[PDB]
Amino acid sequence: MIIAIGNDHIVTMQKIEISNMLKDMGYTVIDEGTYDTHRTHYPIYGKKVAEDVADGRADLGIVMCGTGIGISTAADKNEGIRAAMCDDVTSAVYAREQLNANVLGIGGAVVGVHLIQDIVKAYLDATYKETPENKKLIDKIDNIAKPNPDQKDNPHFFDAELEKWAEGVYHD
Amino acid sequence: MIIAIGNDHIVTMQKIEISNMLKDMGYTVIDEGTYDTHRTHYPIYGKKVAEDVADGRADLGIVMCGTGIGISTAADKNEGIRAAMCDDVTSAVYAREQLNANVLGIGGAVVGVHLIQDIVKAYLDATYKETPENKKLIDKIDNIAKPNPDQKDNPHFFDAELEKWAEGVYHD
Amino acid sequence: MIIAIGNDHIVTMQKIEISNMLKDMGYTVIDEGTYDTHRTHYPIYGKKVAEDVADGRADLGIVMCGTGIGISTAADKNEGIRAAMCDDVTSAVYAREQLNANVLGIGGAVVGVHLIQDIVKAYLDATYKETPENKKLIDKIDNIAKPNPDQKDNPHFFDAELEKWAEGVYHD
Amino acid sequence: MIIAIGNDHIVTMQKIEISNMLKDMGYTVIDEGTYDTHRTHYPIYGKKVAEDVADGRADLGIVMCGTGIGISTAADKNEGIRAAMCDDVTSAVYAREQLNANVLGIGGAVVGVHLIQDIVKAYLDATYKETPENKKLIDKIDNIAKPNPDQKDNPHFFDAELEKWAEGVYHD
Amino acid sequence: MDVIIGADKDGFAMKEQVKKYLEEHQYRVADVTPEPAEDFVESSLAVTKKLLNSDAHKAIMFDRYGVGSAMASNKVKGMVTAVVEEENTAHMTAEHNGAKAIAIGTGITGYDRALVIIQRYLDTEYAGGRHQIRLDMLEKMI
Amino acid sequence: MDVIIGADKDGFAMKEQVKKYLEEHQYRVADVTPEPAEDFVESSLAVTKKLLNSDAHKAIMFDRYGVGSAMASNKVKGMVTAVVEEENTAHMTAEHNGAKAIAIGTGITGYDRALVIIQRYLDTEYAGGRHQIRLDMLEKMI
Amino acid sequence: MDVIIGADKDGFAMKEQVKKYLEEHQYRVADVTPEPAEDFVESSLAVTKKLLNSDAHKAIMFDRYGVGSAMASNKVKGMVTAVVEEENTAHMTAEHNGAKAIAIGTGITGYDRALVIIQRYLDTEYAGGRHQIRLDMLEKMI
Amino acid sequence: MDVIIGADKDGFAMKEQVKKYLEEHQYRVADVTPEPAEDFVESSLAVTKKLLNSDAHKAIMFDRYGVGSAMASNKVKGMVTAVVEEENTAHMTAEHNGAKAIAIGTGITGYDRALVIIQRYLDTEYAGGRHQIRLDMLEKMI
Ligand SMILES: O=C(CO)[C@H](O)[C@H](O)CO
Ligand SMILES: O=C(CO)[C@H](O)[C@H](O)CO
Ligand SMILES: O=C(CO)[C@H](O)[C@H](O)CO
Ligand SMILES: O=C(CO)[C@H](O)[C@H](O)CO
Repeated sequence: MIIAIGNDHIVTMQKIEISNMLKDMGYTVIDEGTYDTHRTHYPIYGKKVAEDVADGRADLGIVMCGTGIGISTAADKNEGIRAAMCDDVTSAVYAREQLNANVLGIGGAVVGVHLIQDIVKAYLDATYKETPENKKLIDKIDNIAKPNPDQKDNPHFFDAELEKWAEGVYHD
Repeated sequence: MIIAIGNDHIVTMQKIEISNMLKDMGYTVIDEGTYDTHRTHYPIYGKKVAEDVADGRADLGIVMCGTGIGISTAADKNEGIRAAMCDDVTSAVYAREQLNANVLGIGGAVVGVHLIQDIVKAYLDATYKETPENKKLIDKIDNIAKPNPDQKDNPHFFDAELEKWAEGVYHD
Repeated sequence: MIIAIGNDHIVTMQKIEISNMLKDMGYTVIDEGTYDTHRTHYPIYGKKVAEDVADGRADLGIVMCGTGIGISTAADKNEGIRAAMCDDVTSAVYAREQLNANVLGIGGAVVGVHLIQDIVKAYLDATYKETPENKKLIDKIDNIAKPNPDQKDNPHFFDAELEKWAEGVYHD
Repeated sequence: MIIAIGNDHIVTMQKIEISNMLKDMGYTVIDEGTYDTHRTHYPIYGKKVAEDVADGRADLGIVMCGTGIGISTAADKNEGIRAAMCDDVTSAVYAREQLNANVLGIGGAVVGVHLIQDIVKAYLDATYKETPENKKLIDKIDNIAKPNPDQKDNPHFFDAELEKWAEGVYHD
Repeated sequence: MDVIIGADKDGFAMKEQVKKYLEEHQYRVADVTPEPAEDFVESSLAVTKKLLNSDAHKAIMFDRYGVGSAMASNKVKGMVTAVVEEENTAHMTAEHNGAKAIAIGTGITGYDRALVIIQRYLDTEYAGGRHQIRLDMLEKMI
Repeated sequence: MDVIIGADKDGFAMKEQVKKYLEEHQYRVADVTPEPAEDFVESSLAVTKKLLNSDAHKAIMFDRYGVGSAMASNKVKGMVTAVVEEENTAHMTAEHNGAKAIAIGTGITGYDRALVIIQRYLDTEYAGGRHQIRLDMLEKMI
Repeated sequence: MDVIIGADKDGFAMKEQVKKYLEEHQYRVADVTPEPAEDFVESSLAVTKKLLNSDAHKAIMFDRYGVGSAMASNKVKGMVTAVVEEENTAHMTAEHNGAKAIAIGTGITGYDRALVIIQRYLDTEYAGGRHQIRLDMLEKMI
Repeated sequence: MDVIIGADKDGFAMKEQVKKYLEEHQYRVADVTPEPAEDFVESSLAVTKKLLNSDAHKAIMFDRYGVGSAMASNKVKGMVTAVVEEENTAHMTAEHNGAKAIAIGTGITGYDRALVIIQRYLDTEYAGGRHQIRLDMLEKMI
């Protein structure tokens, strides 16, 4: 199985720990998230991971940022993705079994590494079991957003923002 | 104010982060917990932190281990101490305000550093609000254990167990 | 300017520190080396960095492993590359000024981060100063190896060895 | 054998690695240096380690700071100590065999962990071998400084400076 | 300050308690689910519509796990919903993210903790500045 | 397998829910508080007494915040009680510590999460080995 | 044991000192540059040729900065040359890498340190095992 | 800029080369050991005395390993000597420490590297500020 993973600069160390664990477990990992700890933007990596999963390059995705909210939300805002923000094992298992979530988001910085490992393991070990009830929920979720071909598979989608950043538009 | 802190080898890095924060906040810190990451035993540091608080050398204590259970339980098993095992801000504030807990325990491997910082700050900011109700609870708590003079301020208290450890009695 | 960087699992943390510095300095970075700390093989990343430089995707390259010997030797064994293994500022400057080295190798486990930063900065700040003397040396160096089209830009070049590795052929 | 170790905030992580190694090797460690990474002053720990060795509480000492110069110099400025600043194995062995150095200083931040381990191991494994020539050098070194009883075993020796620091006298 | 709330059958009980809490603390509450919504997609989307069309910038969605309300509502262009189960994210998501709403799972988070989470969320304002680039990126997505 | 349970007025509701759950899943339960205890000190000590006297090694204490029951019962020589709010400690405290009982705060942990926590705790055995040195140290304290 | 040595004009002096050292310490030395080589390319290639043709597996190249000799000889298919300036690499490159030769820069490394480096290199054998995959990869390159 | 230099028998050769280098670069050099000193204690102390009594704030001591000259000279009250064998400490010891002198081991450090170390040391000024507290502490010691 192939797992795509991504992160922003706040949790690169936690991402590394999970990448190591996934490989030891026998998974093939596609690391998309940022590789160092230089200030960057979570939507970039959430989108990259989302597309790996949506395009079939990866089976599932895992994204992390300080709280996980930013990157998991970015991942969710893509065609073919159902991203679940889960800082606990219980909701993560629910996410997979009931919503067939294909992207798991976790808050590095707020969840300790041992619990992060448990969440990931539980999520992966879980299996989606279709029911008339959750099939209906899933269908609803898959049809809320309006597809934008300009975003789909466009790695330059955020270039306008990146230039504004380089030009000091987003100063504190 | 003086804060005594301790930890086992699993969470030394998280302890360092909290020690740094406390000092930046103006607190005087007495670091008792283990200083490196060499395999050691949580009760040793839990007892050291407990006695600092009980004897008046420190105003409050903070102890951490993987889950926090071991070291916080050790801290609780000492005269004059009310140790609160809290991996969340809500119960930590309750512990200080209602039970006047003087030692805070946290799981450094299950709680992310940002949340650990929040729990510590919330606990320290909180103030014990005495009422006839909680005074009764606290008094009952302070009277459950039977004082053992052989333990109180006895640095060699665990020597027996440490010798056995060195003798390979506790092999896996 | 574009700097390609790579590393094996032993020095991923040192690579992250250098990647951060390069970006703060205004360089564009192409991180090829391994992204986590899972056991992998230095030649893979040395070759990737080498080809980035040789093909014009990067202006210069930096590679690191425990001692730097393995990955810098791998980088050197590629067309268009002159890799300089330098754990000191002096020889790194000589490498750039006299041998126009386009790939810098450093031992991330033997050189401290502050000195690594100094070596990198010195190497980047240096400029090749052509003379009939060094041009002769460089030309001789560029003509020692015999070009192998099967290696040049071949991503599957090491597949044979990786399969054996997965087959347990390289056990300890 | 007992080894006293100390450090400033810049190299606490490297100190931890050496402490772990020393314990695995069977040494008893007395950690004096700073325990976290909060800004502090190298002379404080160099003096503490120096006195442990001079007073017979420890057999040898190891001190580290960014470059090692600060803390090793502080250690050297104490009665009964011969502190050797060695970022390499060769001079460290010389320090022990010829000068019977009882305190080893190393620059974390400039020497990689693997080499630091080698320096420490080589230093400890070495043995002082008296010769008419080095006995004379050692005697000279032991008589250069003028003993100051106000400094000897006085942990409050730097209090005046610490207060000036707390009062902002040493602002940048 | 305005606060929009909504819930499905599983989150209804807590929603009602919080509404009482909010009113007692002078908050002007807009309840979009006086009766439990059919499911969390309906409740979360109802909260989203009311929010993006109102002058309020704070909202709370209630369901069994939180995950669902966030997953569904985040599909709406311009919406940013944070599942919250601890006290750090409670304020950080507001400070850094647009956190137009938070989602609480009644089967995950106890009431006393939910109240601390909610109050921290309501007491925190968006910091803007450097964080705006990420929000601009999110609002650009589907 | 056997399980000892107890609760004060705040944790009584969940205690009743869990009892029914445990019974349905083939578990012999010993409820030491058929009626809510005066407070968590009384309930935690009741559970501890019954535990340190029975042949069971698993117990669950219910109260509002968890902290109180653990703080109280840990004062008893030989007792080891773990407050549990997440799924990792749920099993690790059993594996590494004597984990004679876990304490759940109903104001902190939702019911669905509580069941996962409980199940993990009940399904995990003490590893012994090196961990025993720490348990011997704890049992030696007051 | 056998040792192949060579040097250009800058490393000749130390090469001569080391040769005498090695001879005194029972070492059969093969000096391929009795007279200084034209440059480090000539000296390093001379050492490499003699090595990849003899039954010896240890070699020392001397030049001004070390980097040049390694840069040159590593271009030879199958060769692995390590620039060495400190005592850890001195043995690790032999243990992990094929370390068929080490290069010492006389303008960088002092004589006493050079002897310790050399001795460590000569006293260390290749560990084989997992490291072989990397050597097979290197020998496969140009 | 003034520079004080000194050396024993082992460091004399390099001292002479550096003196030539320094003069060629317009530095006013004060050589306290025109003839090699008896040992490094004598040379290092000679440099220290000349330094602490002169208006110069830069000095270089030469011996076989550097360690000795630093160990001996640092015993003098107010003196701060840095053994330097790499290019980062070369400037950092001046910037942060009083680095009234640096010690170079001729058996450890090659000439070309020594020159880079020396030039970096000479080109760097003490930063003062927060660093003064540590220097005040050192100057207070014996
Ligand atoms: O948690 C995050 C977004 O939800 C990021 O890690 C944070 O904003 C970086 O400053
Ligand atoms: O969490 C702990 C005790 O509760 C310790 O970190 C663990 O037992 C070490 O193996
Ligand atoms: O230094 C290295 C190769 O020269 C690698 O880090 C090492 O072989 C990994 O085991
Ligand atoms: O290396 C040092 C002193 O020689 C210290 O680590 C440094 O000054 C801290 O800023």
